[PDB]
Amino acid sequence: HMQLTELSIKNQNVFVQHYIDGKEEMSSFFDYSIHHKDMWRERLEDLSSRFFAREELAAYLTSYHNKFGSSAMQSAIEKLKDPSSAAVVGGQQAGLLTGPLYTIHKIISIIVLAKQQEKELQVPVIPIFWVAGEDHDLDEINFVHTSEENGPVKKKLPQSYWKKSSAASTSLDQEKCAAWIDDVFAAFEETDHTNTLLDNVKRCLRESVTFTDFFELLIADLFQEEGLVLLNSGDPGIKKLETAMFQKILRENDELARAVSDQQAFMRQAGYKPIIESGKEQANLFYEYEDERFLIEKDNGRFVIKELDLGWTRDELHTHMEEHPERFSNNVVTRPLMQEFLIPTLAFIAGPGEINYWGELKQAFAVMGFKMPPVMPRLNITILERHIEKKLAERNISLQDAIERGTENQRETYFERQIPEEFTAVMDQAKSQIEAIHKTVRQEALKVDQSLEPLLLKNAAFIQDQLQFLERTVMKRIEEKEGYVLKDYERIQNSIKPLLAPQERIWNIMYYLNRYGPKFFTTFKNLPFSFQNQHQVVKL
Amino acid sequence: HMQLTELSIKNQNVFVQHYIDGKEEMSSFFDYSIHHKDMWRERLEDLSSRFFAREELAAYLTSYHNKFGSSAMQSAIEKLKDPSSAAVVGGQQAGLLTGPLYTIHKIISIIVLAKQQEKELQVPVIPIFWVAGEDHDLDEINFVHTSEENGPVKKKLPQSYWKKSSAASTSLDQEKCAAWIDDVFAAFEETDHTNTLLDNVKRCLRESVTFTDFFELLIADLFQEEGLVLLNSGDPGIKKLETAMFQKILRENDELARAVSDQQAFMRQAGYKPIIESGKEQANLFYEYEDERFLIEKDNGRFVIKELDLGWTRDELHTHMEEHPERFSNNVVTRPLMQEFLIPTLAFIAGPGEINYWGELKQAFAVMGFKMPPVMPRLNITILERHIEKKLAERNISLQDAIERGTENQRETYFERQIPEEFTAVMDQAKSQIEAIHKTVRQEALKVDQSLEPLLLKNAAFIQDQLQFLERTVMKRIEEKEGYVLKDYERIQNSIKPLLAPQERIWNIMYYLNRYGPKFFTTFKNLPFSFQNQHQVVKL
Ligand SMILES: Nc1ncnc2c1ncn2[C@@H]1O[C@H](COP(=O)(O)OP(=O)(O)O)[C@@H](O)[C@H]1O
Ligand SMILES: Nc1ncnc2c1ncn2[C@@H]1O[C@H](COP(=O)(O)OP(=O)(O)O)[C@@H](O)[C@H]1O
Repeated sequence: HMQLTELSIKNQNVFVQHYIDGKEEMSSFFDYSIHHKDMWRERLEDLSSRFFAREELAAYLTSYHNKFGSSAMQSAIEKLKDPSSAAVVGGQQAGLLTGPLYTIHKIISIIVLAKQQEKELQVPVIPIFWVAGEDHDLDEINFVHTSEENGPVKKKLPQSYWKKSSAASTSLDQEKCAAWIDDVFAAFEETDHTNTLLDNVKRCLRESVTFTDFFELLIADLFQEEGLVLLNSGDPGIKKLETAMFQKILRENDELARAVSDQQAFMRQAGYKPIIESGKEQANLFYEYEDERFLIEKDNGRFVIKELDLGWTRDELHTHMEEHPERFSNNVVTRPLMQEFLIPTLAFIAGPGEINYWGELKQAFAVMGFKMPPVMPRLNITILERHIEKKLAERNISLQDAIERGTENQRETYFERQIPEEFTAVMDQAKSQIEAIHKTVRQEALKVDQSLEPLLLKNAAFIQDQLQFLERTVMKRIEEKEGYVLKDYERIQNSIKPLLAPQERIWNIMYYLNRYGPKFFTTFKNLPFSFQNQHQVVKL
Repeated sequence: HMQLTELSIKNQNVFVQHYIDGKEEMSSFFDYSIHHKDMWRERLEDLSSRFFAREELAAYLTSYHNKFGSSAMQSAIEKLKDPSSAAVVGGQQAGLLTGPLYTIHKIISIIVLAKQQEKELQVPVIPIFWVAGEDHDLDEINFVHTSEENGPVKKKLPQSYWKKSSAASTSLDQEKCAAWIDDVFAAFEETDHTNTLLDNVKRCLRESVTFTDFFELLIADLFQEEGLVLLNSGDPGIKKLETAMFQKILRENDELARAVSDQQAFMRQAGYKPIIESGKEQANLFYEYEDERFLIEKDNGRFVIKELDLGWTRDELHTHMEEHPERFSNNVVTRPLMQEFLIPTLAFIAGPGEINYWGELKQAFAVMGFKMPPVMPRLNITILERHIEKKLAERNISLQDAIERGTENQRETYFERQIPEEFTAVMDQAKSQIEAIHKTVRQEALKVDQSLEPLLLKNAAFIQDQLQFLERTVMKRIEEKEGYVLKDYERIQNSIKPLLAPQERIWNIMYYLNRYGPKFFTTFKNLPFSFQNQHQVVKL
């Protein structure tokens, strides 16, 4: 049976660790403390004073979700009409094949938190996944890692984009994407699960047009049972509902840019590293023209797009937003403000990057007139396959050590212990003694002609090169002799900390579905995860 | 002034040395002793019982020599009609430009001996040079040595021969031979003598048709004053006079071949090395057909030419000799017998090869019914140029040592004395100590994997190669540093014992005429040489 364990592992980002630890200084960066049990009721009471267009949102969502044919999704959306309901929201880009595992872990986080709070608070709490379909960074979503001879390599979908178009409006080349899927799967070991899985994934592709369509369909197959609601930020249909918040962003635009710059300075001053790159020429909105996305920038009280020589006064842009809301979209700064406008948010589920940059946005929320919602760290998970757990034990490596720093230093220690002790010492001594002997010869030779010196020093270096080559040869032979053990260090790392990054950032769910099957995933989803800020280890 | 000195130098051929020393056993190999003063009168008395066709020979020679326009040659030939006269004879091949210096030394020997005996005996004694014009070995005569960067090199006349024709009947390509002469002279330093000499040599060429014509003309220019008589064995004109001796060779042919084979065995048995290659199938005559020369061989009492499918009975060949004597010619074995038939010979002047092979012919002479004439060693000469004598002194080499063995061993000793003593010892020690150190490393490496051994032994040998290359480099630098001295050892050898052979075998008179002029040659000819069997050194 599958087992859940925990480990206490520090985040390498000191801001995120301080947040997780509940430092007093975090009230300068966040509006709700996740460290007191009664915060959730307080959050609900704060939400009861806000106005949402719940019927309109629910009708849009209902209409959007008719493509999935899921009574569970529809029953979730129906709960949004109850004025006491709220949602747990988190989001990701629309990675091909669902992208990195942290996308799955995030969705699990949303669903688990929403269920736990529905039970504790006794109001409906809906799990919403925010598909970042407005985003035009297709290089972030157009590949998965595959495992090759030297380790993980990006396998990119072979399709180029002329237009800088959003994920939600970029079409997939059906034939190229099907071939790519075959190429990803061809790297796996074939199992009893392979054909059915590959058929299901290809079915989802042929029912898609865009990157977001395909992502949604896979996610619905995986989670519709749990009643997960999908909100695609790049769907033209949602834009009408966003009009007044685009207009609010416009009206408070100068105050917003000030709020970002001041918070970022404060963060830098407190000892931390802001990551949002958005100066005071930025309106923090994008405009779509001819299927492409352009930055809106500021020029002495006006709004401009420099690449298209377009501009607007504030009043002209306000009217333009009313008439054509579908042309507008948010950036990193404004997306969270739009989320909070649209959705009655009990909690936002955040990864470590998002925790850092949400701390940059505290004053931004205030400029828009509402609190930052509570920010709950998503679950951080490592899947420990049984053959990897066996190898950790065989190589005398502690699980926590592997998760924190991989296996490279351990491997290097093992290899060195295979070099006989007396080799190193005699090799060191030989280099030095041979050079001393050679020097005595050069001393005699030089009495013939001082102009020999360069040639004599070349000769000495050539001999030392031979000795180095000898040493390199003996090391290569040890590498060969010990190759089966040494490869096990590499296998452990490849699984747990590929490229010295966390498993959940590098790998993807398809490997695991292919190897372990649907019953694995069902069990995995339903494990008793908890939000105590501990690293979760799922032992297969 | 030019000075004559002597040195006592042993011949490397023990037979020739024993002859020169007057060993008792030499009466098995020769008919007259050159070691008793009264032999010359005895020889004259033996000749007074022989019949020669002196008027016929003198008329032929007179007619032949009209091309030279020399009253001195003609006055010499006139002496042959005196029934008391005799000749000193010696011979050589018709080398281009007069061939090796020993050709000049031989002619000097003939002229000096003839003059000395004319004075002592008070009968006319004529100097005759036997031009070996019948010989078809053009590769022996179609070049001279020239001095190039690595020492003496043969410079061959660029002309090929289809026909295996005699020197006396082979035409020179006028244009190719003039070019070749220019190329030989171009290697000399130009002097005040050059143009006149080159003009004289080219004049002789344009007055020649054949190899023998050119040789004779040069020799006449050099010696006609002394009344040297030229007998060209390959002139058709002389053949009629030879008829009866061709016929005698025929009649006694079986006895001749037996005489050669028995003497050769005896010589081998006495401890010496016969050099004539002529078995019992050999008639020891050649036949000329269509300008080419063919061996006459024997086949069960008949005479055959195998290559032309021609044969004769003895009686048929006898008649053929009478009708066509011009078609016949002698080989190494029969030439001396023909010489003795034709010319009343007081003495034969011989080089060291000829002394050896004349010893093979003692019984051959007897089969023909006459004694072998006295064999006088020709003068062996070294010309010592003043700059070479200076260099011998500077390099601490004794003249005799240089003449006996060149300068190579001395040069090698000088060079070694320039290698510091402590270099050799430290280089030797280093090779050994480095290999001992490297071995200790290989001993440690091999504990990893025994299959490394070849690679480890390769590594060790590569290092030892570096040390050898170091040593070779230091030696090359010493060679450069000492290059002016070392080159002087080489210069001395190049002059005195080029290619470790005697000067007189390798070099040629033109270099000396070009450098030193006609006055040099006049003086050289007239030096007081003596026949005491000592090496003659002519100091310029
Ligand atoms: N695509 C993948 N996603 C996640 N983990 C992987 C993937 N491929 C391999 N692994 C893990 O990494 C380990 C080492 O993989 P690898 O070196 O490719 O091959 P193997 O272990 O089969 O020789 C695997 O045993 C597995 O646990
Ligand atoms: N063609 C030659 N015949 C005879 N002796 C020669 C000839 N050429 C050179 N020599 C002799 O050999 C010596 C060495 O000659 P070589 O090395 O050619 O040139 P050099 O001495 O002029 O540098 C000369 O100095 C001379 O005494």
